[PDB]
Amino acid sequence: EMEKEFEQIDKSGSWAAIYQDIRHEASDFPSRVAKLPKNKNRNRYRDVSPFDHSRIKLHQEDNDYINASLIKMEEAQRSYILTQGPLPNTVGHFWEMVWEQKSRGVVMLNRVMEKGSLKCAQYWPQKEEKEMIFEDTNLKLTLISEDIKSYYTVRQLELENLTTQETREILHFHYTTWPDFGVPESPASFLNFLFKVRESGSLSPEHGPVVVHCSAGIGRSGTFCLADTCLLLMDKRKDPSSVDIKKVLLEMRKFRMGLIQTADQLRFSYLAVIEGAKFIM
Ligand SMILES: CNCc1cccc(Cl)c1
Repeated sequence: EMEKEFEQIDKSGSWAAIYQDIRHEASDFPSRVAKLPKNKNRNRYRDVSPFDHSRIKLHQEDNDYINASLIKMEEAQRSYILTQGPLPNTVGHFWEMVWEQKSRGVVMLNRVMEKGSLKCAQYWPQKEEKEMIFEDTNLKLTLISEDIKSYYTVRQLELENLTTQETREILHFHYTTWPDFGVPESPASFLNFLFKVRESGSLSPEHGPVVVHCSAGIGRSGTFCLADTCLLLMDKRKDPSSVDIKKVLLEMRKFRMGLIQTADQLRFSYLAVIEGAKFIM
């Protein structure tokens, strides 16, 4: 059981060591499309690339590339698209992907500015009466409503395909209180946020996969889909303590490199799952 595994690693301070075994065991697949010179300005970080086998393809004949990966967790019946925070030049591609994949929710785990630098383009409207038009992908985005709470904001957005005049409602779940350095002290507000995303229907199989991002789409984004998947597995299995968080992480790393960036994020993931396990129990 992971509660006991937690105490062992914690009392022995072995988090950096566990984390290095995961780094060592992790899959390595080609990412040739990401490294093409025509895609250099579609990547926020030169060392964070989608694998060719799991990459999301845009339906535009010109250049189908976006820094985004489909993570398919077969046993849990959960899919996620993990992507980087959009760049000034990829905001149109981002919304095209949301449209093409029939996503119902976008989960954002960063602030636009952190540590005095921009981590993400402002890719949604700030006011009802000032909609955004993405001329390159022929989409219009309107803010419908905004519910600001202490730890997160939920926004209802309307996405309109200007080509076909179809409209969809998108929910934007913005976790606003992840600290600039390290991880939250307590996983309580992160769990509350994760249960709010679940309650919306955004993670349900009747929609396309949820889009999850932070700045690179590997660290905080990783923690989100690791916690969700592990809790769902502990609710599906005969024996919930058969769920090994290290195994689940390695399965997710087949689909996108580098998920969980630090030993601190790994510790936090255990804590979130343990406490989320305490919940529902
Ligand atoms: C939802 N996962 C928590 C858990 C742990 C152990 C047993 C059950 Cl039914 C659920």
